[PDB]
Amino acid sequence: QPEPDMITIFIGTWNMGNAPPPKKITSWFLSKGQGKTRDDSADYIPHDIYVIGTQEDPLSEKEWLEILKHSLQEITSVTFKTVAIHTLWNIRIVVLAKPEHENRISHICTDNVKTGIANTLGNKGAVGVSFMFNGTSLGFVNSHLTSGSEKKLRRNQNYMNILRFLALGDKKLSPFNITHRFTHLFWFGDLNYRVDLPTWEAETIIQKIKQQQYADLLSHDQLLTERREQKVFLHFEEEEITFAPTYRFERLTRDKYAYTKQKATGMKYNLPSWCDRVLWKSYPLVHVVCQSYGSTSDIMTSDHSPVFATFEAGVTSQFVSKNGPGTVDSQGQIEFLRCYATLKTKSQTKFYLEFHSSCLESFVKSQEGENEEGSEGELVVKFGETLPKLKPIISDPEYLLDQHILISIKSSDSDESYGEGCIALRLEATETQLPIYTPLTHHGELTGHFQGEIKLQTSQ
Ligand SMILES: Cc1nc(CN2CCC(CN)CC2)cs1
Repeated sequence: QPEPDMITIFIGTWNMGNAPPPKKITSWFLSKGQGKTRDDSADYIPHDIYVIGTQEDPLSEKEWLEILKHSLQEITSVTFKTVAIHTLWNIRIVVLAKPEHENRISHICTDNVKTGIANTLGNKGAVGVSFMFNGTSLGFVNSHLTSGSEKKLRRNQNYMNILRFLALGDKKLSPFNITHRFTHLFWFGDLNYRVDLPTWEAETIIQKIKQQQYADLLSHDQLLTERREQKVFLHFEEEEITFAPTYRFERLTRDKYAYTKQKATGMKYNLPSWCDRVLWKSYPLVHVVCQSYGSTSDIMTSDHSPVFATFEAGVTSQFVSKNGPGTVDSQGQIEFLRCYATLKTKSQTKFYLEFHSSCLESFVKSQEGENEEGSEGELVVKFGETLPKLKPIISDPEYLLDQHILISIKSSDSDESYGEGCIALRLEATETQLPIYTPLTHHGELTGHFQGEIKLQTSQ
């Protein structure tokens, strides 16, 4: 049986509004309803991995797992295996996989982050799961961020606390947060960003939704505008939204949005909004294609509608040569030429690099770079041709061209990372000097850039 080079992944997010689900929720897993929906001809074809995020989930883990497994069994006639389940308060993530994948999946991690302090600590935060699927690392985050139209900045803060403190993936990747630890990272949930239009315009917004005219609403969606201004989710993707706002509905129908202020809402308006979202970030030049992104129309127990997204995701096999794992393949090398980092920092420490990659036996520390002043104020750290030649464990080009090098630029004084980025080895040529580039981030914010040339030697 050949190892796959592509899998499909289902992502669901549903704020259940503290209510039990209805008896049938199959439309969710079938990507049926509004938006970018899945073809009927695919209904019986199981996805490889199903990742279900709930918020305001009133069920026990056992109760929800029985519902999910029953649902998938009905659709696919396959009995899925539980990879992981993790709950923080009423925020939950379940990962299910086809049984043929059970011995492809390893290094399963779970974690949670509680957001806020005192007043604001006790119900918002995130849960996450990571694992390896053969040679590919996969990470999944379900977050329930702060509510309320006038709290976008708090949501942005919640995002940065989650990506800083969620401890998933390979702990040896110490300089890297979750936004660099995975080949594919999916981040979804009740992100709680709202359509920022005046309260007076509620009925106008409703009219627009009934006409399926979302353009003038999406131009005011706080998540799209904050992302465009680089305030949140830097270097993440989201499919175009083509489904109606998923919040706030009257329960037991989808005919009415319940937007007016009530004691139950703390006297806050809930104008129709796209609270419920799926975003992703994959390493450069890895295959990832969104094949559905929408909301169900027939699941009406909550004041939110479920959201689905599905993806094709490239995966690689667990490579064994005669040499690596457990020795180098002298036929292989990575040379970083004429490299320099441009940093936004005002500090004047010396810097060194660390190169991390599962194609290396362990991470590689460079010598300190040479600091110069950029013409527009910046720090430029030059490494010249001084950088250590990296010796991958396997030289086979079918393996090496699919790998990535994580780079951290660290202060000599403090050993703290000032910036993190990633370089693909999916080059246009081997044994050839080629330009490379990554932005550098720290705590998910832009801190600089790294650029130069690479020369990759494989066994071919
Ligand atoms: C929130 C926004 N980000 C962009 C830039 N990105 C647009 C898509 C592109 C991938 N084809 C990567 C860069 C414009 S608005």
